[PDB]
Amino acid sequence: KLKLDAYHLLEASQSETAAKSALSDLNWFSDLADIYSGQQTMAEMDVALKAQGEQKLSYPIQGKNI
Amino acid sequence: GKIHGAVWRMKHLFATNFKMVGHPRYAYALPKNPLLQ
Repeated sequence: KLKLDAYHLLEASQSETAAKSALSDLNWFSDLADIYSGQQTMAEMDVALKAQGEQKLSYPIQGKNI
Repeated sequence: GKIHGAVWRMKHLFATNFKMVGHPRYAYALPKNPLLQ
């Protein structure tokens, strides 16, 4: 096993298409993107619940306010 | 004596290569490198 690890590292050094990392295929960047977009949207729409209390309004209307 | 000479050369030429884990004619049976792709 030890010899094979050495040999693999050596042939990777000799080859040009060798992987830039010893890690296996990574497949958890999609979930990170999805949760980022989710938190972004959840904040954006937990804002306007507070920012649209809308106590009262003052519309200028012809005949009354003028 | 022939066998002695053969092994005495095998030592020097195989034991410090890092490329000959076995003989190249049987490299099909080895596992595959995870780093190649």
